[PDB]
This record gives sequence, C-alpha cells and structure tokens, in this order.
Amino acid sequence: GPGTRTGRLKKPFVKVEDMSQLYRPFYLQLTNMPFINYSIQKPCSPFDKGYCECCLQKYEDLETHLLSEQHRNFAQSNQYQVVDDIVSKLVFDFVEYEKDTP
Amino acid sequence: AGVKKDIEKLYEAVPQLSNVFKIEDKIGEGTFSSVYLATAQLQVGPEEKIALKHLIPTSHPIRIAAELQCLTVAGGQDNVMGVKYCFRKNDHVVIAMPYLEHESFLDILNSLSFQEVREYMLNLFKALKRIHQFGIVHRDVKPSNFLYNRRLKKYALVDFGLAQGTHDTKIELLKFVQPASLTCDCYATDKVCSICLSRRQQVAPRAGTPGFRAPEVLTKCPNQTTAIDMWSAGVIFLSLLSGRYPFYKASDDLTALAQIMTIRGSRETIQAAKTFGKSILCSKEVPAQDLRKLCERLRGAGAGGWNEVPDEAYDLLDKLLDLNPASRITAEEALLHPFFKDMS
Ligand SMILES: O=c1[nH]c([C@@H]2CCCN2)nc2c1oc1ccc(Cl)cc12
Ligand SMILES: [Cl-]
Ligand SMILES: [Zn+2]
Ligand SMILES: [Zn+2]
Repeated sequence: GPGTRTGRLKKPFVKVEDMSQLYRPFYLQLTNMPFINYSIQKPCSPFDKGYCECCLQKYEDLETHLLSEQHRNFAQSNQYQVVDDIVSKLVFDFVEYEKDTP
Repeated sequence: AGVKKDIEKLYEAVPQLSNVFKIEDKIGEGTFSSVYLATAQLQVGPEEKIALKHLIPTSHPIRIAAELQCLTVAGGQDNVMGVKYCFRKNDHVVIAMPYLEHESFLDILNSLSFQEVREYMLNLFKALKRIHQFGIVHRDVKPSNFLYNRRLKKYALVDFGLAQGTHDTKIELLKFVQPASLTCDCYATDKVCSICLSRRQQVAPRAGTPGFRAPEVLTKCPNQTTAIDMWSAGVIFLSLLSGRYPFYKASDDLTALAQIMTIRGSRETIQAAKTFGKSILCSKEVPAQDLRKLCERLRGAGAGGWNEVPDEAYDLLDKLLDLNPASRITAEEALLHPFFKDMS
C-alpha cells in the first residue's frame, strides 16, 4: 500500500509508461470512465499565476511580477532587438494622427 | 466594463496605438494573447477593420519574433493569416492584422451544408499544407484559430504563438524558441512499486488546447511532427460530421486519451502507441466505434446533404484520426483525397 509504495492500481485506470522504462509512469483513476452519451442534445459534447519566459521565473500574481525588478529590467532592455529587426522590414501603411490638443 | 478597462490599459501600454486605431471590442482571448477589433484609415486605401493582437508581456522576445516570422514568411497566402504592422513599447507587443468577419463555430455548426463542410476542410488543408511546407508545427489548430466567413468563402488560419519548428524548419527563429531510473517488474501491469514511482517525469511538448491534442502529445512523445496538426484537423472534422462541439471535454491529458479510446478503441490506441515508444494499459477494454454510425447518431441524419454522406468523408476522417502519427495523412495528401472530388 501507500506506506511501502507497492501495490496495484484501483480500477478503473489507465496507465502510460515509456517502453524503455526511464520515466515515471502516469496514471488516470476515475470513478467513472468516459461514456459516449448520444441522448444529450447537440451540439453538446457526448462526454459532457504562471511562468515568465523572460525572467525564467514562476510567479504567484501576474501584475505583481510585471512590476518586479527582474521583469522591469528585462522589459526595458535591448533583448527585444530580435523583434525590432523584423518590425523594421514591415511597411507602415496606416494614417497616423497628430496627438489631439485640448 | 471589464473589456472597457482592458482597452484603456492597452492604449496606455502601447501609446502609439492611440494615434492610429480606434479600439472597439475584444474579439478573442487565449493563454498567451488577447485580440481586439479596431478601425484604422489606410494611407492609400479606404477605412479598414483591423485585428490587434496584444501578446502577454511574459512572452520571450524570441517567441514574439518567431510568431512575426511565421506571419511574414508563411502568412498572407493560402488561407494563412498575414501581418500588416507591429507596435512595441518595452514588453508590450501588438500585432496588427487584417480583420476577417467570421462565424461562431458553435452557432453555425448545425446550419452548415455537407458541401460547406467539404469546402471548409479543403480550405483548412490549404492552410496546413502551406505552414507545413515551411516546417511549422502550429500546435493549436482548432475552430477558434481558423476564421471562417461563410458568405465570402474566406478562411484564415491564425495564431503562431505556440508553434514549434520541424528539424528542417524554414522559420529560423522557431529553432530557438524555448537519481538514475531502474527497470522494474511493474511494466505493462497494474502494479506500482518504489522503483517506477521514484523515476523522474518525462517532459515533452504539449502547448495546445484541451480536446485537440493528438495521442502522441497526450502520452508525452518527445518527437512530435506536423502530424499533430492533422489530428487536430480531424477533430474539427469530427465536430463537423457529428454536430458536437467541443467534441472532447477533458480537464487533463489522460482523460482526453480515455475519451479518444472510447471513439477509436483502446486496443487500437495501445497498438499505435507501442510504435512511438509508449505502453498504454487500460483496466477495461473499450471497442472502436464505427465512424459513420457514431457521427450520424450524434448529428441526427437530416437535411443538408446529410442523409447521404459519402463513404469518402468517413474514410478521410479515419486517416486524420489515425492513432499512429507516422501513417496519419498529411495536408498535401488530404487535398488529393477522393473526398474532394469535383472541386479542383
Ligand atoms: O493570432 C490570432 N489569434 C487569435 C486567437 C485569440 C487569441 C488566441 N487565438 N485570433 C486571431 C489571431 O489573429 C487574428 C487576425 C484576425 C482576426 Cl479577425 C482574429 C485573429
Ligand atoms: Cl500481474
Ligand atoms: Zn518576467
Ligand atoms: Zn514498478
């Protein structure tokens, strides 16, 4: 059982494992496996905080992270040169208005 | 009111937009972006509606640039969205693209003729053929990323924000987007032991959307190809033929796999997964369903050319929903399938 990490999976289950046995298996145990429900009316299905790539950092709240020292530093850095280089090839073809003066 | 504040904060984030666009409404949202309808005036054309895509500011510059490179290199032809311009202030990037007025997939699903289904799939395959020729694996093919205007017969595959490159991709920037295990005797049984439980987890690509991921994605195959997009196209086709959307409804990858096995069969899925290095064990066998019977029972055979769907439709569906990614039909091959007779 749980104390010795040894036993058998309670059914029903699905178990997936890499064939070379290098990685942890992954499991699905549900009370009810999926069932195709044809009676439910169409179009219903017949079966009816994050990470910042710039800072390499998980965050608890997005707006607080966007204000962190790490992120503001990145946001104002030269790291977007790769973006700007592509933008410089695009052609601006819209009408641009002067800022409106009250 | 919430959209109103979102719009106000978008002008604040990228102030140049205020002198070019009138931002009207939010028209789409995903994990990595929000898309707005705006109006603009062209220097040498009429007034135009524009889609403004605001990328999440946690996006890495290389990922932003790779999306732009997909749009400029591969887009603008063959039903693939292109790009007009792009505006940046610091970490806030807004991509400006032509707006295409488009249907709600859910609303029109059971108000489409069979012939419109054929035209929709043909045009989806034209877009997929185009992006796959450049070695782009889109990863997020689904109705909300395939704009359809029925009256104009216009189509646009959108959103390269999750794409990955094939080994020989023509989108250069996609190449740069971001306790030893022992064997055990639990293999291919219902057993667990401390050996297999204590191994590190396999990591494989899975960016996408619930219900559209191919079996090799759900089972963490490290070597994914453009075939994953063909699976997703098959899921769209399954929705069109069955009248059900979303077809799959799963809050995790293995639940999605279990639903696929109720459609395509557990033994069949197990056999295919072995060819890509995955052992799948189900506690109870589930039979494969006949695709014609399943779709017609779910849709209710009725008016629209729907009383006489040709065998070729379900044959094509079988090839798109091929559980084996190596044999699964390609977009170039799908365009040659007899389902599309009398259209070339
Ligand atoms: O990249 C996109 N994503 C998306 C969706 C919304 C955000 C996740 N994918 N929509 C569009 C995208 O580009 C568009 C161009 C014109 C129009 Cl009308 C819509 C879109
Ligand atoms: Cl056993
Ligand atoms: Zn950050
Ligand atoms: Zn074990």
